[PDB]
Amino acid sequence: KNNTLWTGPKPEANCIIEYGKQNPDSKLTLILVKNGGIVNGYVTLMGASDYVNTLFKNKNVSINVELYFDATGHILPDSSSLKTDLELKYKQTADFSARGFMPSTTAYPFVLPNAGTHNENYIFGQCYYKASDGALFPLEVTVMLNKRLPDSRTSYVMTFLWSLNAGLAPETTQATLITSPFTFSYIREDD
Amino acid sequence: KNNTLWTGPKPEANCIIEYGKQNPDSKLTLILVKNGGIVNGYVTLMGASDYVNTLFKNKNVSINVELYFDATGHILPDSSSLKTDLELKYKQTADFSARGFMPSTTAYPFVLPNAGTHNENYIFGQCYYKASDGALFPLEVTVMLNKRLPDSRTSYVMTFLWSLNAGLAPETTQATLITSPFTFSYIREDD
Amino acid sequence: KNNTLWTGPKPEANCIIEYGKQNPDSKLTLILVKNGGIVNGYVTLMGASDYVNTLFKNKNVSINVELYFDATGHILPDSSSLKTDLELKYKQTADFSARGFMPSTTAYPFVLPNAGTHNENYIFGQCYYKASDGALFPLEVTVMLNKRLPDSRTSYVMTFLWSLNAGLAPETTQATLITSPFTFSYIREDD
Repeated sequence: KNNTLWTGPKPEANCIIEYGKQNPDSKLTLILVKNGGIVNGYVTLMGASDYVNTLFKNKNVSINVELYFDATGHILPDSSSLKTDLELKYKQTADFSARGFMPSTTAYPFVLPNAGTHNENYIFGQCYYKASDGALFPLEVTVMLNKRLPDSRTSYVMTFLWSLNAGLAPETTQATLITSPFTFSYIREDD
Repeated sequence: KNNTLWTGPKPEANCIIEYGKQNPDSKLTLILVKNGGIVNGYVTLMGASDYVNTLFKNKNVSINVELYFDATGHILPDSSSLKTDLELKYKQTADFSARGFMPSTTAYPFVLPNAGTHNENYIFGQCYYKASDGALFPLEVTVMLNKRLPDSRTSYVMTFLWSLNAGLAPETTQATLITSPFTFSYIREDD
Repeated sequence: KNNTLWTGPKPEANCIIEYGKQNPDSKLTLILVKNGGIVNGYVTLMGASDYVNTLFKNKNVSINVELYFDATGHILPDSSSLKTDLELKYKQTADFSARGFMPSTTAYPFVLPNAGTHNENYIFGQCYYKASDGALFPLEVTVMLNKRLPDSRTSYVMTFLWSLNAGLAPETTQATLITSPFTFSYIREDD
C-alpha cells in the first residue's frame, strides 16, 4: 500500500491560475488512485484570490492547469501550475517512485505533430459551477495526457481545461470559485 | 475485504420517497466500494408505489433521498429515507464498523446552517430516465456530503437529489420509475 | 492481483463494426477492472477502415458493438463484434476463469424475450468525438447488460451503442474515428 497519490483532502493554496503570478491563487485538490491497470482520478479547484474569484463575472471563462512530471512521477514545480508535489497517502517518505500513477505512454504517447491529427490523448467530460443565486452551469472539461513534450526534464504531462461559454455571466459579485468534482480514469504506466 | 458496503444487488422496497408515508415505496440500490483514499459509489432508484410511479406525469419533478449515519457508519433509520441498514458483502461479528466508507469530515465538513454556503460539499452530475415511448430524459443529480446536521445523533450525511425539468412530461400514464445508474467518487474517512 | 481483464492498451484491429464484413475494421479498447463488488470499465473505439473512418461524414450515426460471453467469461467470437478474447493483464493462458468480471445476472437479469421494457438493464452516458477541425460533438452512449441472449450458447451480454444526431456533419472527408474514453461501473458476478 501506497495506492493513493494526492494533494491532501483540503490543501492550502497550491496552484497558480493567473499567468505570471508568483504565488498560489487557488487550491487544487487532485487524487490519483490505482485500480488494476487504470488510475481513477478526482479533481476540484477552489479559487483563493480576488482575480480567480471574479472570473465568473464574465460569460466566457477558461481555466487552465498544466502538470509536468519527471521520470519518477514527481511534479516539476517550475513549469507546472501546481507548485507542491503530490504525496502518498500512506507514507511519511518523500523517498518514493510514483511512475505507476502516471499516464501510460503506450496508450497516450508523446508525438511530434507532423501533419495529421493525434486525438488519442484526450478525455472529455463535464463538471459544474453552482452560482450565488443557485443556478448551476455546466463546465466543459478537457484532460490531455502526454502528447506534447515541452522540454527535456519532462516525462509525463497531465493538463486540465475547464470552460464555460454561457448566455449570461453566472455572477455579478466576487464569489468563491469552486469546480464540482470531476472524475476520470486512464491507463497507467507500470510501477 | 470489508471493502464493499451496500443494499444488495436487487433490493426489495427499502426506501421512502413520499412525504409522510410510513412504509417503503421505492427500491434504492446503493453500493459504496473503497478504492485507496476514495469511495466509488453507484446508485439507482426504482419506484414501487403508484405515487412514485406517476411522478413523471409532470414535467418538473424533484426526488429526494436522505441518508444519515451514526459514528460507526450505520444508517439511522428513523430520520433516513432508507429504512434498512447497509451491509458488508461478507457477514458480521458485532455487525461492524463502516466508518471508513463515510464521506470525510475534513474534505466535506459540517458547517453552520447558513444559506448557499459551502458548495464544496456537493457533487453534481447527470443520469437518465428512459420513458415508456423510448425518449431519454436527463436527470440532474446532486449529492450532498455532510454539510448540514439534521439532529444531534448523526455523524455523517449523504443525500441524493434527482431533478427533471422537461419541456413536456415524460409520461401520460403510470410507469415504473427507474433512474439509470449514477456513479460518483468522494474522499473517505479513515477506517 | 489478477483484477484487470482487457484488450491491452493499444490493440491491433480486433472488432467488426460494418455489417457483414469478415475481418476487423476497428480497434476496440476495453478494460474491466474489479473493485470490490463492482467492475470499473473503460471503453474507446478507433476506426481502422475507410468505411468506419467516413461514418462521421453523416450527421446521424449509430455504432454498435456486441459482446457475448460464455459461462467462464470468455468471448464467443463468432457472434461478438470483438474477435479476440480479452486477456488478464497478468497471465498467459486460458488457465483463467473470468466469470467474476461479468455483469451480475442478479442485478441485470435475463428476462423473457419480448415481454416488457426492463430499463434496469441499461447504463446511459455520454462521450465525445473531436472532429478534424477541432469541434467537439457529444455522443450518446447506451450500455446493455444481459437482458436478452443471441443464441443458447451465451451466458453474459454487454453491448455498446454510440449515437450522434448532429445539426450538421462533423466531417466532410475521411478522418480517424475515435470515441473519447467512456467510463462506467456495474455490479459484478461472483468469482
